[PDB]
Amino acid sequence: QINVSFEFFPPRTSEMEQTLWNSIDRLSSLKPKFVSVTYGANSERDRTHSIIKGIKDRTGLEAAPHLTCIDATPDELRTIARDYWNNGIRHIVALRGDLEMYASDLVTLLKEVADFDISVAAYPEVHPEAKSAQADLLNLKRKVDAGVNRAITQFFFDVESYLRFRDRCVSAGIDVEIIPGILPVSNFKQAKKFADMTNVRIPAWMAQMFDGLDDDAETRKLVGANIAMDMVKILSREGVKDFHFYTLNRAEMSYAICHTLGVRP
Amino acid sequence: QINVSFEFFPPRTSEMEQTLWNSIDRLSSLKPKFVSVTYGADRTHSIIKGIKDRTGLEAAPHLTCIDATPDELRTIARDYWNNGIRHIVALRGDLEMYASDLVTLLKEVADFDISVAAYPEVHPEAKSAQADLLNLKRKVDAGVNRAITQFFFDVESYLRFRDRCVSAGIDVEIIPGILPVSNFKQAKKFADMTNVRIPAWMAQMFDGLDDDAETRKLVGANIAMDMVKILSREGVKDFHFYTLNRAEMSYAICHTLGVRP
Amino acid sequence: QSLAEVQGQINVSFEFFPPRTSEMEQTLWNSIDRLSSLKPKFVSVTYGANSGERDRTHSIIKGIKDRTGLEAAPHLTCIDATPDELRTIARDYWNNGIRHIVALRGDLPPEMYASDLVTLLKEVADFDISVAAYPEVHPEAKSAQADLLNLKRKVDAGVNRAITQFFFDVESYLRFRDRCVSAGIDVEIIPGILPVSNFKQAKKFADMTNVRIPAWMAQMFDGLDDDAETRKLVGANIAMDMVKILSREGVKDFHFYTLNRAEMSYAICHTLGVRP
Amino acid sequence: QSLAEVQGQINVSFEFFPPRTSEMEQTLWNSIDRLSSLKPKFVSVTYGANSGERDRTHSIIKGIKDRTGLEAAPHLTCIDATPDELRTIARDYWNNGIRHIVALRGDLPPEMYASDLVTLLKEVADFDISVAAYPEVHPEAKSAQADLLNLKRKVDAGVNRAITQFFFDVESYLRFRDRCVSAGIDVEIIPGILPVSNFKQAKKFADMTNVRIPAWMAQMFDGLDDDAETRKLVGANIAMDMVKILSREGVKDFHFYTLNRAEMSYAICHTLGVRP
Ligand SMILES: Cc1cc2nc3c(=O)[nH]c(=O)nc-3n(C[C@H](O)[C@H](O)[C@H](O)COP(=O)(O)OP(=O)(O)OC[C@H]3O[C@@H](n4cnc5c(N)ncnc54)[C@H](O)[C@@H]3O)c2cc1C
Ligand SMILES: Cc1cc2nc3c(=O)[nH]c(=O)nc-3n(C[C@H](O)[C@H](O)[C@H](O)COP(=O)(O)OP(=O)(O)OC[C@H]3O[C@@H](n4cnc5c(N)ncnc54)[C@H](O)[C@@H]3O)c2cc1C
Ligand SMILES: Cc1cc2nc3c(=O)[nH]c(=O)nc-3n(C[C@H](O)[C@H](O)[C@H](O)COP(=O)(O)OP(=O)(O)OC[C@H]3O[C@@H](n4cnc5c(N)ncnc54)[C@H](O)[C@@H]3O)c2cc1C
Ligand SMILES: Cc1cc2nc3c(=O)[nH]c(=O)nc-3n(C[C@H](O)[C@H](O)[C@H](O)COP(=O)(O)OP(=O)(O)OC[C@H]3O[C@@H](n4cnc5c(N)ncnc54)[C@H](O)[C@@H]3O)c2cc1C
Repeated sequence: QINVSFEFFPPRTSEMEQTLWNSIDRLSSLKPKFVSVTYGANSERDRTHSIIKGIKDRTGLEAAPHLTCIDATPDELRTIARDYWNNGIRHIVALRGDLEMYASDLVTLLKEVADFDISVAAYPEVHPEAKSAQADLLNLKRKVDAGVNRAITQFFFDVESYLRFRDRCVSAGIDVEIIPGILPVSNFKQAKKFADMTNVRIPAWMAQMFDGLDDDAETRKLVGANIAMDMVKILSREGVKDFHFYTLNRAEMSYAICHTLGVRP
Repeated sequence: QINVSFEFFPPRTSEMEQTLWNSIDRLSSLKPKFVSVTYGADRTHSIIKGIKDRTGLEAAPHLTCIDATPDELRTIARDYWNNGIRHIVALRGDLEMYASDLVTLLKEVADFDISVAAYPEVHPEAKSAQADLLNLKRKVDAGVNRAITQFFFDVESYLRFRDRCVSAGIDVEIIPGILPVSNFKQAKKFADMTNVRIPAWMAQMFDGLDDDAETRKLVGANIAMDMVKILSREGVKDFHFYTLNRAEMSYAICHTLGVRP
Repeated sequence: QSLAEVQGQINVSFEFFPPRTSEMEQTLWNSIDRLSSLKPKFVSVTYGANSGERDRTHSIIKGIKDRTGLEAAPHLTCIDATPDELRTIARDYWNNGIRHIVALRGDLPPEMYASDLVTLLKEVADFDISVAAYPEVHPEAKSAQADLLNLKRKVDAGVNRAITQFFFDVESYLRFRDRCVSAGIDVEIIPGILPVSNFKQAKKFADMTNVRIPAWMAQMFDGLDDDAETRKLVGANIAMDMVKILSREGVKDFHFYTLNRAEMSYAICHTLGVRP
Repeated sequence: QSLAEVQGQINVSFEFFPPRTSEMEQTLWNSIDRLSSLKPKFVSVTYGANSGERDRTHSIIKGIKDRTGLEAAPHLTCIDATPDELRTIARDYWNNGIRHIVALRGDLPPEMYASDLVTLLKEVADFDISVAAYPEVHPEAKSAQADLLNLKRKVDAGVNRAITQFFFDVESYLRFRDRCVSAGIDVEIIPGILPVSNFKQAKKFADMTNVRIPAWMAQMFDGLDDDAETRKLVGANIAMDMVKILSREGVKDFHFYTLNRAEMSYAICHTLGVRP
């Protein structure tokens, strides 16, 4: 069967707060294996923790908060970890965060606290600060060996980048699943900003496909949905049985994509 | 590089009237090779002129052989030709004379640009696939510029037909008629009348979306965009869109084909 | 691997044009001697329609037959001659040993189409005949089916082979070859290969013939206007890749648009296993 | 498509050798000016071990720094010098602005292995260091694991990058790159590319370095001993294909064994999107 998960971010306005819960209600009927909530230091753990508790309380779904260790002391982290665990949060997305402690150190500290289910980040197009592609792979390996359950990739628009990366992970002896993070695109300007700051390559055919649509939201949605549906179709054919969606707190595109994958209520 | 045409139908309500004209405005900016208006086998003629005088686009009215005598047809044919209307979609008509007779008649009145219908999946009345094909050839041999197919969802069937056609000596392009589906129930119905097949994968694709208009449109746009993409790679450079008076889906599909303002 | 094993099973033909200067004349004969060592099935010499320089074409042909003993085929157009002239010209060729003709209509400056020329020629004698094909549709055709149907009409009049217009998108050719079968055309569809060293010139030919130039190719030649060497290396790479792919798809015949130059075509043939 | 979009994300480096004649000297500086316009991350100059011509190497280096302002890396071998000489030579480089060194052992005419040189150099200063790698195993290695383990030892001493021996079988490289990860080697494995125009010479280098030459390649150059032009076109095609494939597999860095010639490397870079 096909497994799916949805990623959300803490809303900063009443309007976005409403949008978020509407999307959670909608997407939850698809019985995702789990949902996660991002962390933004300048946009705090309490906002993240709050949403996580809300999801669990109203939907009963497994909710994984994203926890970063940059700027947090090991002692604080242990306290944080113990509190989430004692309150039913058994899945955590262990991250370093943007610059003392790397994600691998967080994974170790978390496993010392409890048998958490753990998800970590992987980069098909290499982390921007990595010493090299080879190093980035060895580091994911070390991170995995610390005790993780799965790796979720940064978004990508070149499906081949993902496939070659998966083969390299397998050759590297990394046994856990390399779940592709899918970014359905409706706002191309925003996606370009994301890709630029993450070293993700936006192929020419794609940039051309969105050319001239700056003020046409409806066409962007249709074009973006088509691109996303095609990508997951190719991934499925290539054996991918798990997908993680970067919903940006919006449900329509992801819901529709899951539908074409057979993931339905 | 790709030529596109948009088909509309006479609005039956005030709401649909507004919708049509807005779509006409929207779609016109794509400079289609021509637009056409269906004729229920009265208001068709007015819309054509309305379109012509409003956008300057070549508007081709549809004309049938239902409830019309050769004398009346020639009359209409003449009335149209003298009105700057030199392109006509010749059809027998939804139930005497066949479409082939209409074209010979029309050509007899003047050098008319003519579009006729083709049926990749065999016209319902036809005895056999071969008989219907031979019939198309005869209709074309009568003086047609291009054939426009009934909508379809199995690209394979369309392609084999296109192959059979040239093999049968038909010297015109078999332009695929594209039906962007946002309402599956309605399309399911259309297919029942037109004898068009709804592949299993398509039925499974829309299953459970009866009350999800939003997801239906995305799924539909995806199916149609994928279709024209496969078609374009097969050499097809002409598309006729059954817009049902709506602009957004066709507009978006055209965009992916490179047809933009 | 495949291109290596295919060595020895490929036929080739080279196309030349009547030189207009002493410089080009010397270049042409040098290319002829060099390419002759490859033992092409035949070579052909163009004739510009509406040029009135038909004397130059027949001249080069005789010269090639004299100097190399290879079968030389002149390109004959009909848009600029009458059926009687044509028959007269046809008779003269036959009696002089020129038994293979590339029957063409020629660009409009009509009364005759290539198919008429094919019929006319067959009435005169049992010529070996080659005709033009357009994977991307002849620019004047009303439709792709019409153009394709025209090719069948032409072939039915007595044609031994079709030689396509040059193309840069290999799929366009492969699809056309398949559509030719669907149309009942029974002759081999020989791809015409245009090795590119001068992109500006190829670009003009392309836009003049309705031939598409993919973006990746235009990208490859970008910034090379004043770099002839890099152009030749880039072009040879593109040409060699195209024939390798076509060869793997079954093509066993290639017609080269040499533009009177030998090096590029010579090297491409080499990679195809066509050597002295 | 892919090779087209990758344009602008590829780093390149060029390797030269001290000219032995006035002719080669002029050729070298011409190639340097031409290749300099491509803005390579760095260029390097070899030094024949046991040659005693180290003066020529440092000379060319200074000349390149003076004339182009590009980072120039000398190749330093240890099999023919003592630790003191080496440190002395190392100090002189550092004080003259030569902060990048290709640390090599050199062929046996021992007391030192490349890893010792890497340690020695790091004690003198914080040099940027490149070392040799062998996708097809160094000829003296007892086993592939030993050789691979040696590379790790070398890398652990303070290396910024590894540059492989040239190869013609792309899979050999891709597999090696993967085995390097399995061995815990954390530096990028930059493929060294040897464009071939002179096959007889490449053949000698190959058999001299344990590098394999596939049959299809040997087939491609068969019969071209006295045809330099076809050789260059055939070789450019092979080189361009190899980098296209490597580029699609993630390689973003290439080191070219130019043999002091610029045209082939220049054109290959062009197809990689590396332009002036
Ligand atoms: C699915 C996903 C979700 C994310 N969610 C968030 C979020 O909610 N909030 C947020 O702030 N950021 C988030 N990020 C972004 C992430 O925090 C940045 O990419 C960050 O720079 C690195 O985090 P990491 O967990 O990958 O760190 P690491 O795995 O530690 O990697 C970072 C770098 O250090 C190197 N490295 C790793 N381990 C070692 C080691 N032991 N020794 C030396 N070098 C090492 C790596 O090769 C790499 O270049 C997410 C990324 C993904 C792909
Ligand atoms: C692009 C397009 C637009 C259309 N627009 C309209 C519209 O505006 N209004 C409307 O009423 N309908 C419209 N139709 C539908 C059409 O009118 C019906 O399908 C109708 O059944 C008549 O078909 P026809 O025009 O194909 O005529 P024909 O080609 O005359 O008829 C088809 C049937 O008759 C048989 N046949 C044809 N010629 C002969 C012959 N000489 N002898 C014996 N058998 C023969 C064929 O095999 C076939 O079964 C359209 C169809 C298409 C594809
Ligand atoms: C291998 C090759 C070699 C060539 N060599 C030369 C040369 O030496 N000299 C020169 O001047 N040109 C040459 N040409 C170019 C060529 O002459 C032009 O492309 C010309 O415009 C058409 O020539 P054709 O022989 O294809 O004629 P046809 O096959 O007669 O012409 C094709 C055009 O007329 C249409 N057509 C055919 N029959 C009919 C009909 N009965 N009614 C209406 N339309 C019809 C076709 O579909 C098409 O658009 C060559 C082309 C090729 C591919
Ligand atoms: C990019 C590149 C540039 C080059 N430039 C030059 C140049 O300018 N001048 C020149 O003379 N040569 C040059 N060479 C050739 C090179 O010097 C030879 O291949 C040499 O024989 C080994 O050098 P190395 O630096 O790999 O040494 P190492 O890595 O020390 O040597 C490799 C050999 O010794 C074995 N070995 C290593 N450590 C031990 C140990 N402790 N005990 C036993 N065996 C061990 C290895 O497995 C292997 O067989 C170059 C090679 C490359 C790939």
